[PDB]
Amino acid sequence: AEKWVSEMDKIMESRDNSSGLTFSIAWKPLTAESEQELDTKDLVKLLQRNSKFLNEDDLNRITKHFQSRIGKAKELIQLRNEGSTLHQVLKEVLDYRKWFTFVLSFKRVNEPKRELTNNAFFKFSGGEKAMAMYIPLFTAAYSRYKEAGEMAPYIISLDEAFAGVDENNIRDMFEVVEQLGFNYIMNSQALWGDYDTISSLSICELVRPKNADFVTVIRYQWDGKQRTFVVDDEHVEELVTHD
Amino acid sequence: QTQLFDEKAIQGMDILFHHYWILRAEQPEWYQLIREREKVLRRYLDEKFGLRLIVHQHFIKLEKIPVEPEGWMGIQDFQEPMDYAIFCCALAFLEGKAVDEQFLLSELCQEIQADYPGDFPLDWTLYTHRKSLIRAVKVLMEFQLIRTIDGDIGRFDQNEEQEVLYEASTYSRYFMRTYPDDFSSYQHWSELLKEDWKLNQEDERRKRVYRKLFFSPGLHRLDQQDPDFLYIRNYRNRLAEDIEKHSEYKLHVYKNTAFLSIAEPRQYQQVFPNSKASTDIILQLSKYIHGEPERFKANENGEILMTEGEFEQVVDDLRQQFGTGWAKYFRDMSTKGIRTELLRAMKDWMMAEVDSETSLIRIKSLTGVMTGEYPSDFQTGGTE
Amino acid sequence: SLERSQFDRLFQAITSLQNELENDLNKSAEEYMRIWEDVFRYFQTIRTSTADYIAYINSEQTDQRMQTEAFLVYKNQFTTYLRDFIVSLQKTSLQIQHSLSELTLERLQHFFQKLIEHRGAIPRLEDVSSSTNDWLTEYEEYWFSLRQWFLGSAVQQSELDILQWQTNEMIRRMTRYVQRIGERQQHFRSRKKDYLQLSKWFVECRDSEEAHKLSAVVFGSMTIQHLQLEEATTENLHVDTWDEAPTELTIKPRTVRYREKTKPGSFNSNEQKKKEQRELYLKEREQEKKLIEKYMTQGKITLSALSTVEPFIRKVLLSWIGKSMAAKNRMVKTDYGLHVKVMLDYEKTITLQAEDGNLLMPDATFLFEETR
Amino acid sequence: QRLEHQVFTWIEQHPKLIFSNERRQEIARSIEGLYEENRYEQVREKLLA
Amino acid sequence: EHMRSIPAFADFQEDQLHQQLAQLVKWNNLIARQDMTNAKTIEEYKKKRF
Amino acid sequence: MMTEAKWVMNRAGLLNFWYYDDEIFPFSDGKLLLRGTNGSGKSVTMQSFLPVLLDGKKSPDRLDPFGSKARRMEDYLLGEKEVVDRDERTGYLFIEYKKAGVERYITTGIGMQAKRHKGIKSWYFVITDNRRIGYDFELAHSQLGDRVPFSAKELENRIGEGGYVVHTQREYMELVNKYIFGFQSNEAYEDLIKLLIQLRSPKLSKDFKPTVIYEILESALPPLTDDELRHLSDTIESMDQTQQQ
Amino acid sequence: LPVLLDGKKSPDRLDPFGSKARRMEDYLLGEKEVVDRDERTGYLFIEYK
Ligand SMILES: Nc1ncnc2c1ncn2[C@@H]1O[C@H](COP(=O)(O)OP(=O)(O)O)[C@@H](O)[C@H]1O
Repeated sequence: AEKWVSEMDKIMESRDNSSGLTFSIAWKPLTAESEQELDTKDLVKLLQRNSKFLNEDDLNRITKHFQSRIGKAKELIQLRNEGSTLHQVLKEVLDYRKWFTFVLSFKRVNEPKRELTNNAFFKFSGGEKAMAMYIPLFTAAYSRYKEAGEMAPYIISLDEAFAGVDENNIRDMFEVVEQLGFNYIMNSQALWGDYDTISSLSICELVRPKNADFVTVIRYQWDGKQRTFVVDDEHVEELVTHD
Repeated sequence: QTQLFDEKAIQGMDILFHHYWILRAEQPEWYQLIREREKVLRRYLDEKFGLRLIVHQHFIKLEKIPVEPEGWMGIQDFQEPMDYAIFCCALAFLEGKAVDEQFLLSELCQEIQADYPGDFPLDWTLYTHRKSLIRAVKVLMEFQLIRTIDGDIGRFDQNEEQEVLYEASTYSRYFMRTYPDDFSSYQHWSELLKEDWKLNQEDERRKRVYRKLFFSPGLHRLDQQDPDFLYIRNYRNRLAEDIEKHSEYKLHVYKNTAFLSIAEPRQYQQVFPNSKASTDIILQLSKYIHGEPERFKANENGEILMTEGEFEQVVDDLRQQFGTGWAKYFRDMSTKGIRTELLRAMKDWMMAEVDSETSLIRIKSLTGVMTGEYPSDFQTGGTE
Repeated sequence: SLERSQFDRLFQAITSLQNELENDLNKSAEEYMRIWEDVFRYFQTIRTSTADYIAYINSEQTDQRMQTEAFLVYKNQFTTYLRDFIVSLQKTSLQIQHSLSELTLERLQHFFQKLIEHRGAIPRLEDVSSSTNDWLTEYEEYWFSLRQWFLGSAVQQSELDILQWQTNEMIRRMTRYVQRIGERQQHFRSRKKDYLQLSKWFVECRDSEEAHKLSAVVFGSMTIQHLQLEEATTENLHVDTWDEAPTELTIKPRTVRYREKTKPGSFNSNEQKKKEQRELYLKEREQEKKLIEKYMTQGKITLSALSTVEPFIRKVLLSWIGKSMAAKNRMVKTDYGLHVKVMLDYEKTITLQAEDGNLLMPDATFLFEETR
Repeated sequence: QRLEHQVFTWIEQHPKLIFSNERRQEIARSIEGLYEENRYEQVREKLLA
Repeated sequence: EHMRSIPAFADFQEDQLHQQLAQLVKWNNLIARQDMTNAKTIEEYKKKRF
Repeated sequence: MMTEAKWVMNRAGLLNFWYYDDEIFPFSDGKLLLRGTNGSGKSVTMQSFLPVLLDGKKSPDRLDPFGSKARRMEDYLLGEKEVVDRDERTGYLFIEYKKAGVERYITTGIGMQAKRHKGIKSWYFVITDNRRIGYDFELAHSQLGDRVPFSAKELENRIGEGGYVVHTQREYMELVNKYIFGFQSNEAYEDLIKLLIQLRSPKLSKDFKPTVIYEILESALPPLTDDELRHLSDTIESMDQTQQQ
Repeated sequence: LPVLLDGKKSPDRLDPFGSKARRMEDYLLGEKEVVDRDERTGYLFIEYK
């Protein structure tokens, strides 16, 4: 997970975004609720500790920490009357995603880095909001693929594509998706994909009014400037002949 | 942080009902699902039904004790009392074997023969006795009470010399529930029920109604003053709301019957209608009864009374009209055989009763819930 | 009895190898041969140890020994194996795996060549016809075997991982068997009298129905049954089912004369439906586009100019007005391919008239851009 | 099922014979109802047609 | 199995092995136990193995 | 050395699936954008294509946008009973990858048979001989006059020479990775698909604010699969049982 | 409505059923994250002719 976030941050820093803004993300360990336990931060430090520097003493400490965590699991079983099996309590105590937290950060031009809390986000303009929301997701889905081979097609699937982005700025989101080089299947109620940043795109329109049992597909095409219809070569021949 | 009855709890309740028990070694997903909500399930079952949910290391089991036993409830793979006798004797034998102990089929046959309590000895030279033993062993193996070290029991049908090596599995210990007193002091099964309900004096009526609803396909009005049906009438709305909240079912109420319907039955469930051909004739008979209200005017209790002759005449009329579309199994069989088969089917679903004394047929109001017909285009096809 | 220093020795050998590889072949060949000799002597020691130990764990001797006290002997031997062997494996495998991750063939081939030098220095009187490249390949395959043993491969689980997982599986098995011994010893409170009583009861049953009833009372209902219905159609407590409206089903006649299927079924390929639907939908779109065009004046629409308007156009205009204020650029998009810009003047009592009602609203202007 | 396979392997080996989709349905159903509805005569009669 | 592994005795048989093993237990080279605890086939159950 | 020539998705089919009868959506340079009035299938189609065809897992959670258990795969395959008067079907889904700048096509698709609330089979396949469904290959022969989608054995026979047919989701996922994506491990592929599933969840459109991103990412990380914990939980439960006994 | 009909501002009058999901204080202030406010003074008034 740390390697994934590191690659994601490297990619987010290694570009320039049309909104005049740059983002960076980090995955940091949290502090435990109280000192009435072996603080989870110590255990996380030991786990992240480089293998080269590991030693029998650190191994003993880690084993001790895990023993304490399992003792806490049994204690929680007894204290929580929910009657949940020990398996659930273990899966909860040892779930590492709870130990770490994400922290998004943005850096306006020639200004200090800041953490992106909700309140700060709302002060943003529309394009800034869209960039901040849809760069981390796209950059994550792009970082995952970097683990993959060179044959892999970078696929994504967006549902209710970009709903919320002010109608004017969707252009920039499509610009970003174009730059990264994704192949995607996106669906929308009003999106037409006639934005000049889209080099080429295929639009299909579905129609079945309320209860009809057949879906009618009206296949369009796009080339960056105009949206023609599509008539398939074999289907052109058949239509000419079928009259 | 507290538990709530949710999708997982509903799923667990259905799994508990529609199986005898859930084994960890074979149903780990279901066992895990049931256990997590086991607190809520125990609370709900105790408050409303009164059933004892047994949660153990190796299995989870809901001791489904019925309000009034009905034919369909019993182990269906068995067809004669002798099969039940051999099953019980085999269990008694397994009590003598330690866990994972291995015994040969011949030893089991010998012990069953020795213990078999009837006046008439159990003999293996016959075909029928061997078939009964094979059915008993198959049901045993179904519950994983005994595992099979390689061999073949099916050959026992036609080769009494067949041999097999069996293994007593741990579940044999826990199969049968516990009984109140020294169980031997009891003289007839009816005495068991009087005990199992001696523990549920508190709100016996609500548990009674819930058990009848959830277990039986339907709940028939005994008479004009049946207390269970009066209870349901008084609390129709909250009963429906609670049942919808806690399970997939939805309650129905009529003047002479009440039952739970299910909208989307999952794979493991049993429901009516189904594939078996006898249901088709049941639906057709229901429609035929709907079509002559004056001739088959139901009495006040919702029953329709017909004698074997009248029922056979009705079945003949059905064979005349819709018989062209019946399954070839019934199309080739005489009227009386069809009457017997149809009446067995309708008995299983508590659709009708055969009067013990007068041989009079009582068709219960539950039959009229559903009616079926062929598509009109085939019926016109049947005319051609 | 294994030696707890096995992996300690191998780790020391690999540590010296790392130390020298950091010095980058700036030392004699004999040192390299000695280092390699120590490394692979210890590794082969560990390989024999793991082979024997995994054979012990898998032993059918264990499998038959479960049924006795001898399992206790097996338990003691197994716990000794864990305490001496696997604990060292766990303490030292991580560092070993790291070091092996560092040292690939690339970091080693010069060291291989100097090993080859020392090999030539040895007056081997054996059948040494294998070329120096054969010695290089032997050493490379040896080191690749070590790397596979610890780090594994992208296609196979490492030897270390398989060993560890089998060890965990065996530990669960042994603990569960001790649980089973407890169960075997405790529970024995036989029920035989109950079962024989039950058989006596069953044989007294006259027919199958009575026996099934008895089984339900004794063991408990093996299942439940219910009616399938799509909706809670009725609500009337006072009407008998016969007099109520029944639920109608379509019985499939059980003759191929009509239909019966087990193998994959057919579909209709209803292209004519789709053609009709497409043509109708596009005709509606075109007609709406024309109705909008009908009022176009010099490339724009100004409401005050409109005399009387189609109600549909009124609704479209209201939709545009509402949407426009949402976008800061006051640009709008339409399914007709027409970008539309909306400018609003709001000081006006202007009427937009149609067959139904006279709508008073603030005046607007609609420009349409060149989609070309 | 094997007989159906053979019949429709006999058709597809003789390309000069034009079995429309409707006639293929007719033959399919007539085979489907062998000895329950119609003897073989209704199948080979259509092939001969 | 071990006897069959060696090339010289690769063709070994169970009967000769039993003759030699009974001979050995006569010489007290071995401690003999009867295998009544588990089985894998009917014949194995019936056999009073060791 | 050169770089490999990237794959691109240009085609996406259905065959007797849902209310779709025989449709094939083309992609312009790997991109596609469905649209239509709500209730028309703009969501069901995409859910059917992605990520189902990437791994083949069809459990309700994958189809379900909320992550709830609303609808099973069968329900999509057969369609609402109130609309289509059928209770048995065989549907085919497939995607057709093309290597950019070259004329080689690799197909991957799922085959399902469902009988309304009676149990759903499934078989997956992958074609590698450069045949394209609809130009030199077909899934439903016209024999018998109607159109019948191929059954498992017939599909294996026709494909068998040029491609693989498998009957387990694991094998299909390994095949797809091996050919198209070439991940150096199965785990990374699974995490990629988890992130793709998260992107396709609707909390973004409504609660448009950063803390949604934290939930999306946090849900993307792969947790401890129950198998790894199983040894520990089983062993500890057995030991505590022994103590209580 | 019905707030200015009587003046009862309790959550039961605001929620379409009576739940405590939303309260008059937040309606005055506006949600916490969307705005930086923590104090405010407001008015609601209907006019009759
Ligand atoms: N099993 C089902 N249960 C209920 N509705 C279903 C089911 N299967 C399909 N539907 C239909 O799927 C149609 C399309 O749903 P969907 O495409 O997800 O909505 P939208 O296009 O607005 O995103 C709906 O009209 C719905 O009725």
